Parts: sequence; C-alpha cells; structure tokens
Amino acid sequence: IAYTMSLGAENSVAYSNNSIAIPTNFTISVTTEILPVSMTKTSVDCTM
Amino acid sequence: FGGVSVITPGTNTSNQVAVLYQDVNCTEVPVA
Amino acid sequence: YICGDSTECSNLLLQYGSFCTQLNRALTGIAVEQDKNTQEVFAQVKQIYKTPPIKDFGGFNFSQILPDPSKPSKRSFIEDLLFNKVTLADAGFIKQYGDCLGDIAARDLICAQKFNGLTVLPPLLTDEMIAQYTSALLAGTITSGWTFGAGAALQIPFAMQMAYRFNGIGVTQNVLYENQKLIANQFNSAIGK
Amino acid sequence: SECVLGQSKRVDFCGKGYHLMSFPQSAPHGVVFLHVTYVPAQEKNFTTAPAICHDGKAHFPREGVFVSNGTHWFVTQRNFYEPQIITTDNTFVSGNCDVVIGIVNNTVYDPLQPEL
Amino acid sequence: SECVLGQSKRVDFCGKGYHLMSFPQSAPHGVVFLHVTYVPAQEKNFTT
Amino acid sequence: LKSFTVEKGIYQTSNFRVQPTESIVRFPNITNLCPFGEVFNATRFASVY
Ligand SMILES: *[C@@H]1O[C@H](CO)[C@@H](O[C@@H]2O[C@H](CO)[C@@H](O)[C@H](O)[C@H]2NC(C)=O)[C@H](O)[C@H]1NC(C)=O
Ligand SMILES: *[C@@H]1O[C@H](CO)[C@@H](O[C@@H]2O[C@H](CO)[C@@H](O)[C@H](O)[C@H]2NC(C)=O)[C@H](O)[C@H]1NC(C)=O
Ligand SMILES: *[C@@H]1O[C@H](CO)[C@@H](O[C@@H]2O[C@H](CO)[C@@H](O)[C@H](O)[C@H]2NC(C)=O)[C@H](O)[C@H]1NC(C)=O
Ligand SMILES: *[C@@H]1O[C@H](CO)[C@@H](O)[C@H](O)[C@H]1NC(C)=O
Ligand SMILES: *[C@@H]1O[C@H](CO)[C@@H](O)[C@H](O)[C@H]1NC(C)=O
Ligand SMILES: *[C@@H]1O[C@H](CO)[C@@H](O)[C@H](O)[C@H]1NC(C)=O
Ligand SMILES: *[C@@H]1O[C@H](CO)[C@@H](O)[C@H](O)[C@H]1NC(C)=O
Ligand SMILES: *[C@@H]1O[C@H](CO)[C@@H](O)[C@H](O)[C@H]1NC(C)=O
Ligand SMILES: *[C@@H]1O[C@H](CO)[C@@H](O)[C@H](O)[C@H]1NC(C)=O
Repeated sequence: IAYTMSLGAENSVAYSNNSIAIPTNFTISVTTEILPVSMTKTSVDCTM
Repeated sequence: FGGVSVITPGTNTSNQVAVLYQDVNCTEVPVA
Repeated sequence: YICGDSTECSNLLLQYGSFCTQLNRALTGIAVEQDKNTQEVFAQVKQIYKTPPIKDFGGFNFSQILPDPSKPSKRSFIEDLLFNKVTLADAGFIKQYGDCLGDIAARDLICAQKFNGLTVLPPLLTDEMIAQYTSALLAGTITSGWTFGAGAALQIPFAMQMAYRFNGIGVTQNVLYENQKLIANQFNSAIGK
Repeated sequence: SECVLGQSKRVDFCGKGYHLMSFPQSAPHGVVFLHVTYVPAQEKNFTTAPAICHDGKAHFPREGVFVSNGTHWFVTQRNFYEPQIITTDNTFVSGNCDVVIGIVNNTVYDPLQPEL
Repeated sequence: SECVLGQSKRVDFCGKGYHLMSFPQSAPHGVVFLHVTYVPAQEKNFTT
Repeated sequence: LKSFTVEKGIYQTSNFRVQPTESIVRFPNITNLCPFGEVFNATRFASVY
C-alpha cells in the first residue's frame, strides 16, 4: 500500500493570560546514543 | 525516456513488487 | 549517457567492470543523505501544536511570522517573500515525453539533460510539510516557552516568559513590567524593518 | 569533554530534557553514551499574577512564580510544586503598582511582627 | 536545538548582544532564523 | 623516501619476495611429427570456391 506520511499527532495548548501549568511529579530516564570514533586501517602494495 | 524504480520488501518475506515510472503520466500509457 | 543505444557501444562497455554501479551507489548515498539532513534539521518536535485561541500575547504582534490561513499554502508573509526571492527553473518539476519533443527549439536545457540520462529526484518532505513543522515550532515557542522542547508543553503568559528571559540575562524582571509598552513597540518596529 | 566530565546547560545536546549525568562505554570502533535526564510529569493548572500590592508598592517574587489554589495565594519554585507562604523574605519591592498590568490585591506576611 | 528551543548563554552564537528568543522560517533548501537581542544604550559615567 | 637521511619513526617497505629459483616444464608426451609432407607437398590443391 501507498499513503501520505504522517507528520505527527495533532495537539493544542490551552493558552490564556492568567493560567500557568506547574508539574507535580518527576521521572528519571536513561537514553542511549552511539557515535563512531574510527575505522579500519588499510594498506596497498602498488607494485604487487 | 523515463526512469524506473522497483519497490519491494525483503525477498525472504514475499515476491510481490511495485513499479514506479518517473516523470510520466499513467494516462499516456507506455506503462505496465 | 556513455553510449545512447548503439548496441556495439553497450557491448564494449562491459569490459570496463562496475564503474557505473559505483557511480550510482555514490549518487544514491548522496540522495539519501539529503533527506536525512532535512529530517534532522526540521523534524525535532513530535506534536503538531495548533495556533492558540488567538492574539492575546501581551501586546506583541506576531501576524507577520504566523501562518496565513487564507492562502492555499499555509505559509507566512516572510516565508512567502523568501520563496519569491529565490528563483527556480521548471516550476512544474515534471517533463514527460509529450512536451520534450514539442515546439521547443532546444531553448530549454532540461530536455538536453533528460535525453542524456540526467535526472532530478523529488525531496521526501514537500514545502507544505516544512511549513507545518515551522508553524508547530512557532506555536510551541510562543505558548509554552522552552518547556515543550524538554517534554510536555505547559502554558504560560507571554509577559511572564519575557520577564524570565530578561532574568536569564542578569536583569531584574520588574524592569520589563515598568517598560512593557516600550518593548512591545520596539519589537513591532524591529519586525517591521 | 562537556557532558561526562561536567554538567551541560545546552538544550538537547545530551538527551531530551534536563541533563544530570552521563556514562561512557566502549564499542567496536565507537563509543556509547548513557544519559540520565529529569522529566517533569503530572502537571496541574493554576492561576498566576505578575506581582502584588500590599502597602501600595509592587512586590515581585525573588524566585519562582505566584500561584493560587482558588482562595489563597502562594509562591512556588519552577519545576516542582512547592507552595510557600508569601513573605517579605522571598519577595522584593520595586516602585508603585500603578504601572504593573494585571496585579492582584493580597497581603504580604512579615515574620518579624510576632517577636515584637 | 540550542537557540529556538531554549536560551543560550554562548556569546555571539545567535546574533550580536544578549540573546532573548529566536524564530525559524523555511526557505528554498534552507532555513532562516530571526534572533531577538537586547542591546544597552545611553551609558553614563559614575565613580565606583 | 628518495633521500639520504631518514628521520625517527617507522616506515613501510616492499612485500617479501620468496624467489622460486627453479624452472619446471610440463608438456604432453607426443612423439609424432605433424603432417608437413602430405599437406604442403599435395599434388593437387582444391579450387577457391
Ligand atoms: C511520581 O511517579 C512515580 C511513578 O513513576 C510514583 O511512584 C509509584 O507510586 C505508586 C503508588 O501510588 C506505586 O504503586 C508505584 O510502585 C510507584 N512506582 C515507582 C517506580 O516507584 C510516585 O508515587 C509519584 N509521586 C507522587 C507524589 O505521586
Ligand atoms: C499586527 O500587524 C498587522 C500588519 O502590520 C496588522 O494588520 C493590519 O490591520 C489594519 C487594520 O485592519 C489593516 O488596515 C492592514 O491591512 C493590516 N495589515 C496586514 C498586512 O494585514 C494588525 O492589525 C496588527 N495587529 C495588532 C493587534 O496590532
Ligand atoms: C487553598 O489553600 C488554603 C491554605 O491551605 C486552604 O485553606 C485551608 O484548607 C483546609 C482544608 O483543605 C482547612 O483545614 C484549613 O482550615 C484552611 N486554612 C485556612 C486559614 O482557612 C484552602 O482550603 C485551599 N483551597 C482550595 C480550593 O484548595
Ligand atoms: C498528465 O497530463 C495532463 C494533461 O496536461 C496534465 O494535467 C498532468 O499534469 C499530467 N500529469 C502530471 C503528474 O504532471
Ligand atoms: C487546564 O485547562 C485546560 C482547558 O480547560 C484543559 O484542557 C487542561 O486539561 C487543564 N489541565 C489539566 C492537568 O487538567
Ligand atoms: C486577560 O484577558 C481578559 C479578556 O477575557 C481580560 O479581561 C483581562 O484583563 C486580561 N488580563 C491580563 C493580565 O491581561
Ligand atoms: C487593591 O487595593 C487598593 C487600595 O487598597 C484599591 O484601590 C484597589 O481597588 C484594589 N484592587 C482591586 C482590583 O480592587
Ligand atoms: C566619560 O568620561 C570620558 C573622559 O572624560 C568621556 O570621554 C566620556 O564622554 C564620558 N562618558 C559620557 C557618557 O559622557
Ligand atoms: C616435398 O618433396 C621434395 C622432393 O620429394 C622434398 O625434398 C621435400 O622435403 C618435400 N617437402 C616437405 C615439407 O616434406
């Protein structure tokens, strides 16, 4: 099947000039990321 | 004239494919 | 490109190996990297925040950068000017073999390139999606400040956001509240320029 | 250099949300970072005001926000709900409150009064 | 990541002067940032 | 390095040689002679067509 891709879930923020949202609880998260540092070292004997 | 692209899942899964002809209509044919 | 029919040339090309395959692989890698760069630059927010219940931003006027809901494309005035400033050729992006052999007397080089195998591919994300991403980012940064970047968006009045951003640079917040009418005007004038 | 050996204020440089710590690990021709982040949750609505008039002068919070639970006003920090009584020790004064827009009438408590 | 979604203390990273806010806009094969900055003016001498 | 002086370090050189130092010939043991007589001394040669 073929379809138009979805940018993301629609959402809205209830904005007013005298209302503020304050968090009441917290969570601790651990995220993994990977970065290459180097690659293999190669050599070529031209004459051979 | 007109590039052709083949769209397929892994051959280990299925043999069905789709064909995309670029820069052409379907109404003008030369398409199958 | 190398031969252009003439089966003898195609047969003689076989003794040169897989140079064409390497060229195609490099070009495909570049094409993939372009879309990867676009997605990395623009696709950073998961929620497409809509425009708030409309113009109560403490006297600040954001009509210039906010999207225009009337035009067929949901661009802003500044974005429209930027699109108009940069010139592009072949603003249909498609040329089949029904207008390439026509009355064009070899004035367009698009057919000259296409008849030799040179092809231009479309980007994955159309401008109508980049516009939506920018609108979502603007709505998030206007309504919730920096909170939406670090997690769930929390609403806050814009004047208080300005006060805390003033505190962030070593200036007491009260200075904003005693000069707000000035600052907003300045901001407007600035964007007007 | 920046995240493992210290704390970075750069947004989204090391994981999403506020950054606390990082741990490095080796990998074939590469490195793997485990980032520990703090994420707020379970938010609630409150009514807020910029400042308060007590003696006719505007009182601004030294740190945090002024919130109200519906009948009473308190001052609380930014990223956690820690309501406290409005006091002359956690607020400062600057000028008359005829200029501040949206200011709310209230009473400011002074802990110095009971001792006398 | 740094300027639009937060406030940056890095000098001259996003415009000249102290940084307050940024607004992104699209452009053909590019992005345009509008940076809002705070600039002092009308200085006076004093004895310290 | 194409120079008479070498600075401190490590450098690469050519591959190890392993000289064969021996020549071996292997041919089928055919002892007869090719048809040189009854081909080049043919009394009659066929026409070109
Ligand atoms: C904040 O969130 C955590 C969960 O992420 C809450 O901890 C849970 O509390 C319930 C009881 O209400 C327990 O059944 C769970 O086992 C707890 N989970 C963990 C990981 O400890 C915590 O109670 C919340 N804090 C407040 C004040 O409500
Ligand atoms: C924000 O700026 C825009 C443009 O500067 C203002 O829109 C103008 O409003 C007047 C009065 O209706 C019209 O005559 C103009 O044609 C509008 N200009 C454009 C480009 O649309 C808008 O009024 C301003 N908003 C506020 C609250 O000041
Ligand atoms: C808002 O905060 C005030 C202060 O805590 C609340 O007043 C107290 O409420 C409790 C019951 O919830 C009573 O036992 C106390 O006697 C009240 N203290 C005083 C001085 O009256 C108030 O109820 C809270 N209102 C809401 C809607 O949460
Ligand atoms: C197909 O031909 C019609 C007739 O001009 C045209 O409207 C249409 O643009 C063509 N298809 C595409 C993808 O351009
Ligand atoms: C705060 O108010 C808005 C609008 O009434 C509502 O959508 C939102 O759910 C409220 N926040 C919470 C935590 O209920
Ligand atoms: C907030 O908006 C309402 C309009 O419904 C207005 O009456 C009120 O004065 C405004 N308050 C502030 C601080 O802007
Ligand atoms: C706050 O107090 C002053 C005098 O104490 C009064 O004039 C003013 O009306 C009060 N504010 C409101 C909104 O009633
Ligand atoms: C401060 O003093 C110096 C030297 O007298 C002078 O050049 C400078 O103009 C003074 N600053 C102002 C704002 O006048
Ligand atoms: C052909 O015949 C002559 C005489 O009989 C002889 O000398 C000659 O060697 C023959 N040629 C070959 C290739 O044997």
